Amino acid sequence: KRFEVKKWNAVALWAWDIVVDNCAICRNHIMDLCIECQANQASATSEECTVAWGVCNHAFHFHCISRWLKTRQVCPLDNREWEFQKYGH
Amino acid sequence: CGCQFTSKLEGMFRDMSISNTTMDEFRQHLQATGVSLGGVDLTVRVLTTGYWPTQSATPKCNIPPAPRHAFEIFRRFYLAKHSGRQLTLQHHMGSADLNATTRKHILQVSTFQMTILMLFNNREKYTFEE
Amino acid sequence: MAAAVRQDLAQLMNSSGSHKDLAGKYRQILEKAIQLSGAEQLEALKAFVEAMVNENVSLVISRQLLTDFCTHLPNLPDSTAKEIYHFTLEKIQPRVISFEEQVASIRQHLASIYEKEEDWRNAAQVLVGIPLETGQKQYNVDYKLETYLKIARLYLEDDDPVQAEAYINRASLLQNESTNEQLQIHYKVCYARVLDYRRKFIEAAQRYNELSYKTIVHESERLEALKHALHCTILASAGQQRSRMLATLFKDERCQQLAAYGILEKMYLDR
Ligand SMILES: [Zn+2]
Ligand SMILES: [Zn+2]
Ligand SMILES: [Zn+2]
Repeated sequence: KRFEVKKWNAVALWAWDIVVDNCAICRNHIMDLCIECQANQASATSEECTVAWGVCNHAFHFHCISRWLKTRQVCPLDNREWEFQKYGH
Repeated sequence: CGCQFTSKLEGMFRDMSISNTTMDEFRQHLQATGVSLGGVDLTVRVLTTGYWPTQSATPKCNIPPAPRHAFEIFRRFYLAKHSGRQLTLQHHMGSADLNATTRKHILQVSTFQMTILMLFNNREKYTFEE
Repeated sequence: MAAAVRQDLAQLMNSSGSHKDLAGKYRQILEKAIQLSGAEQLEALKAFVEAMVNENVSLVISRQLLTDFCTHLPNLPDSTAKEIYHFTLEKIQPRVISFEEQVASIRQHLASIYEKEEDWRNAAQVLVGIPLETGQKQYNVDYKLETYLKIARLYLEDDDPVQAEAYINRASLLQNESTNEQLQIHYKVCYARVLDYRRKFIEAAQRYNELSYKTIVHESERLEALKHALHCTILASAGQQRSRMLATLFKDERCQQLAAYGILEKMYLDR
């Protein structure tokens, strides 16, 4: 051949995916509503119960983390202050 | 300045340290197992999306066959001994050293012209449509 | 005459010419191999697969002829063309990143054919192998939803729903992106089933009851979904949530038509 490649320095990005698991506050799942949505409210009409992503890349139900923010505000998996970087999956 | 905006930057250069340290493990695998023509000379880099933003769109162009084997080997290794995370390939990053051939002068393509030159090697006399 | 076909493929690989002429000549060779039968046809098609995956052959030449090879395959009965399905699936590996549409078609065909021979075990594993996560070939949200739904349904029939939970997981991830309502209805039925299987009888009854008051679902399927809701409610944990569902199920007149109508009637009225 006329042109042959010898060296290559590509950058391979990695991202934690399949982040399905469990909203550890509600202990039901990362999705499929929460304890405050399958045991508390019955109507569940015009409702949401999304996910809640923080700066430390942790994931919980929006309902579960918001209620947890009443007393404590320190993201019980660490001591980070848990900024709200995203909602939903 | 503070934490929130600045800590993201301090993680970018930290991931640059992550890249070479991850390659230190990769280099250890290179010392143990020899690589064939698909993998003659590779220095791949591993970064985290939590600090380094996407350039424009992370495109999905094709790959030349020799880099195809090299990326396949690295992806297979990363999915075997580093399970729990899958890699995404992109073209808007990196470089290359294209050995051309009166002497043998190695060119340089920044992972943009690799696809174009590879098609030329397969067959010359192309155009914008090709 | 498989050796002659292989020799023709090898000679055509080293030939130089326009892409259209090469594609036509290869297509004629493929048609001749299809006209064969028995082991001769199997070896001829195996050589055809080997030629397509060869590096020298152009990608456009490779991608379409493999697609055309795949299209003629369902015509051949359920037999010899399946050891080549495994052969072709493993063959696509150096260029598995180049194209995944043919791999997707083969896996979908293989899963359905495995589904024919009462095999939800191997059909699941084959269809798991799909790289839906990639997104390079941006599988339309329905297709990823359809594939994830099929794996979950296959994993439901043999009942190993440790992965089916993890597959109904990624199914709902893409679910709130899709458009097709019938696919959404088919999803909610499967999701309601998944709740019924694992331990979520009370949650399955809620999902079944929500799906019971639908219009596009067949009246027989609507009655069947409600019948599952009644069965799930009876089998659910006896508590406040179950009592409310029992009260709700004591309203449908199509509950009365069911044979278990007496069962919840004694249940809710207290006995
Ligand atoms: Zn929760
Ligand atoms: Zn909630
Ligand atoms: Zn945290």
